[PDB]
Amino acid sequence: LTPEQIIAVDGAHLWHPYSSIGREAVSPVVAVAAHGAWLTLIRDGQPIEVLDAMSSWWTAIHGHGHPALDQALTTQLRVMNHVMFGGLTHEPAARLAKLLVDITPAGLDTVFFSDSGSVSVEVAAKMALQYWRGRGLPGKRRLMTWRGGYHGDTFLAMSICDPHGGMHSLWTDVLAAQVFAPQVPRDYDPAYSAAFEAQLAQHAGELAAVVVEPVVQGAGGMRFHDPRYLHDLRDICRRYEVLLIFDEIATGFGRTGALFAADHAGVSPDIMCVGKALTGGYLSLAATLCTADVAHTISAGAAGALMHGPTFMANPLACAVSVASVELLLGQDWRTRITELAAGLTAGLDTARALPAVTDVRVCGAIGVIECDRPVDLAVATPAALDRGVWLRPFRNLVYAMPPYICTPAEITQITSAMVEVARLVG
Amino acid sequence: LTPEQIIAVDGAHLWHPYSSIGREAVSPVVAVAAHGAWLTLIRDGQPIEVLDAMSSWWTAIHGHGHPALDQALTTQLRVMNHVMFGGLTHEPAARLAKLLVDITPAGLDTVFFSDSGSVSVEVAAKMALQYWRGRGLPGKRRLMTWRGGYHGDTFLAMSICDPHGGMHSLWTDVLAAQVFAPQVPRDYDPAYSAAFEAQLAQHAGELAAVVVEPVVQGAGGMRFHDPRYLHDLRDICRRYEVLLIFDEIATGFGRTGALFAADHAGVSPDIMCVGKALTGGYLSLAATLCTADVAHTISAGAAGALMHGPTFMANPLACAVSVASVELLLGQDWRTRITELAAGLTAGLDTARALPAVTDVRVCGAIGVIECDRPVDLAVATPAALDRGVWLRPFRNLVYAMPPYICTPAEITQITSAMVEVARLVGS
Ligand SMILES: Cc1ncc(COP(=O)(O)O)c(C/N=N/c2nc3ccccc3s2)c1O
Ligand SMILES: Cc1ncc(COP(=O)(O)O)c(C/N=N/c2nc3ccccc3s2)c1O
Repeated sequence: LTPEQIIAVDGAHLWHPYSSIGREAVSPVVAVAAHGAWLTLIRDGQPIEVLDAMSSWWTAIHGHGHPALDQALTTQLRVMNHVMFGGLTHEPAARLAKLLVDITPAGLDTVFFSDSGSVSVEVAAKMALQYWRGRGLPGKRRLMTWRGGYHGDTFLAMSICDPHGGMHSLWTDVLAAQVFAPQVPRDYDPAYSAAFEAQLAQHAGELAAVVVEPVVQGAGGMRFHDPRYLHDLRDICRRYEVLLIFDEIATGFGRTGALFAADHAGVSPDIMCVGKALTGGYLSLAATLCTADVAHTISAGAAGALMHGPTFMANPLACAVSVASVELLLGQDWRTRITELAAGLTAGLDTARALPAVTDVRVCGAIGVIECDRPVDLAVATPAALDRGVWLRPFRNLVYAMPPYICTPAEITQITSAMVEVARLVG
Repeated sequence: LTPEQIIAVDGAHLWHPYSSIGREAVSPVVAVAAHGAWLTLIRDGQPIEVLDAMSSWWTAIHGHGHPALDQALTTQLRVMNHVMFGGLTHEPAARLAKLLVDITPAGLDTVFFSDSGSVSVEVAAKMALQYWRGRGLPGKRRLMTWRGGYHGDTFLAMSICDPHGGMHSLWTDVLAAQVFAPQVPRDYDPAYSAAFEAQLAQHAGELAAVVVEPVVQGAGGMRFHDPRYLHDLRDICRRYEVLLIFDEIATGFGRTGALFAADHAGVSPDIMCVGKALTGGYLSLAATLCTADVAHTISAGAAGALMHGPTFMANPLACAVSVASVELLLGQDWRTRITELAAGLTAGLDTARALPAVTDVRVCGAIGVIECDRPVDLAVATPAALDRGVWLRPFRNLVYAMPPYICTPAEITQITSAMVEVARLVGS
């Protein structure tokens, strides 16, 4: 297929994410290659190199086509593509489980693999519900969260998306009714935590768990909060016997400047979800971790088992590339790498603060955000970014980047420049 | 890691499907390699080769490590591992979409990719509900199915599982309450369809869709039903204005002796789920296809867009290997291959019919089932199967195989002999 033929087939047959069929304002751009931090895209019938400023939706932390990951994949392919995980186990699953237990917050001792982020969220909810069922308290079946959150697109995940402003707002009438605290503020305010506790207390007997994105709320608005809130959440959940679940599908593997965002507060949740950067952006994989207590209570309950098990659970290929990606990250001074990226993002975005359409500029580890005073038009932003050698995808009123960790200083500069000029055009 | 170290790590840290932690019992067996129709497993420290009689749960239709599929994957790896599908498109996704639209039942014109069977089912439900909202009928929000079914493990997918039940009871009081018709029988009885219609009719104004596995019910009991029932469902759904969803995640890609099980009935659903054998069993990928009417009705509704988009949607690696898997299937006389497999399963499993513990023996395309009168003890069945060089995994009272399409007559003879032996051991 030529780029023209791809565009034709795509228009006729392919549904894109969060899109209509036949009435999308912008057509998709054909991608033809990816290497390191760079994508080869077709523009006006000509190939162009652009920086993957978004790391392919926060996955490609080591960039594309990294020799260590390519080889981990080809080596596993030579041995064993896949086998079912029912009654069988294998080396990639064992190596990965051991890595994930060792590097996640203390006490997360068990790993349930699944195929995607939304599934790992559903598994976390199932763990929480079965846990209380195992304690003979089946009335603890609701979830609590704060506003501004997002946890995926399957029906239980949607139930904890922000109900009046989140992407699943039109569905609230068919979703499980969960408990929502107000939007968590950026600055630490003890009064916020007190109000959260007072609200949780009213519902404790019907709550299985608090589920939140720690430190960084992504799809809900790339908002940052003070890590001390997580300390309060841990304290509150412990004192009211509510399980705490951290969804680290976006925040994991160094992105926020700590290995996991929970680490900014030194907090351990009872249950944790991971995905995205887990595989280095090669293949779909996610995991849900839980404590020995949670696992044993589920296992010693009336069910005797966790009632979940996906087809390609613990796929050897996906596990193998994930092992290599985690080892690649752990084997370098990743913390200094992220500190350097953050400094680059900070310095490069500083000049946006004075732009007339810009209401905030904020950086957290390798995440850079320009918040604008109006929704950003993709028909303007997309060409403008491409004209500057950068793939950027704004959403809502936000121009943002989460670059591969391999980006050089010059590359970060180029990314921040494109973002600044996008914000300038908005205004 | 050595196989002993794998076991140690596994026992401490790994959750297995529908299992416990620390309460096994019976450790899992270490798999160290897979090639063609064979797995290499560690039994008492010894590596042994055994037949993958279940195709690693329906997936490995061309066997493991097929040269054409390995090559397709490595070719794509060198060019582009993965890009975001938000505002970007690529050759593997386009190539695969065109193939799937061409080989599926008439009228399924648009493809939404996801990463697993359960997700594709959630996407199909969302399409159905959003369709009716786009017609100003938001009360059409429930699903209807028949008993014996399985559609995955996410909370919406659980709500249409057989309650009585694949894994209900514990949950029923937290799941969406769907409408269930009685177990669809093996043999065609027009009275069953009339009763299904009457039940549906009273719920029509609150129903978005009927969702069923066509011809073969997998995890819910490895049961088969006359394809004519699907013709009736198509008709009932048409007349009462309820969408029809076929979940072909297990039945797809030739398994039942037709390219898709719907083809046995010569009927097209409004929405269709595919997965598993899609990728030749290399990687997780699934797809939900719908008609032009479904897609446009969603897209013209005030809601507008379908708010769904998995991170790895339309992953180039997974799409690349799938293209190669589908082309490899289509470029051979697959129909004769399945007919021969059905023949070998029938001939091999014949012995079982006369066994004391055996209540049914049944074959449909490349699927063979021995049903027993009591649960099959794994402690007995496993060594018996392994002694015979075959990996089998009975569940409930069922001994079954869904072998790779590449299996030779000798291999089918080996597989069925292991099954007959397991059944023989049940009733003694
Ligand atoms: C915290 C959290 N939990 C669960 C999920 C769901 O993962 P999947 O969409 O099933 O792969 C996600 C997926 N989020 N993906 C995102 N993509 C973008 C893109 C632009 C801006 C924000 C986001 S969040 C998540 O962030
Ligand atoms: C019809 C149907 N729909 C959805 C799913 C869910 O797929 P995922 O497990 O989420 O990838 C499935 C998954 N089925 N897995 C099965 N494994 C076995 C194993 C032995 C016998 C039957 C089955 S069905 C399915 O069969």
